[PDB]
Amino acid sequence: KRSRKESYSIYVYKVLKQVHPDTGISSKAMGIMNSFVNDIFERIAGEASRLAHYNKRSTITSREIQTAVRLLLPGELAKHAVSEGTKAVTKYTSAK
DNA sequence: CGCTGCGTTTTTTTTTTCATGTGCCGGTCTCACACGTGCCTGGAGACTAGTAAGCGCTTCTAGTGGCGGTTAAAACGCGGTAGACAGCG
Ligand SMILES: [K+]
Repeated sequence: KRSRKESYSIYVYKVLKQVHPDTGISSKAMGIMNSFVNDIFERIAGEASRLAHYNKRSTITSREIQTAVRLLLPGELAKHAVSEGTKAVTKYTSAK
């Protein structure tokens, strides 16, 4: 009956196994991938949070995220993150 | 006395060994990844409801030219000096 500390480690595995199905990952290295996601979570949730505050909006939409992601991410990483982002919202709304 | 070159003795530079740490192969042991199982909480469903936000229309600002005039500011160039870069101890 211990606290119950969540993480992202099961999703990192899931994606590790998609991209390098034969490869694995040490505790320390997952620990890093965990920090990484929370870090770029907070970074985006913030810039979005601002964008909204700055334009007197109460709702963080996908539009805010896309701006956050343009702002926070470099040239080529940005173009793709937007795309997989765009792609995922589009796939979700059609799906159901 | 002064020089001059030429065999000597040393110095510089080359060639070959040589002792060193490299990263390279293949067998043992450890504890960490991965699985799994079972329980529990947090996401999903769905429907309710109340309000944010987006679009059009109303106004009027504050942004974009554009027009000459004068002046302060750039341009350019020449002339020399001190500071950058190498070389010696
Ligand atoms: K205006």
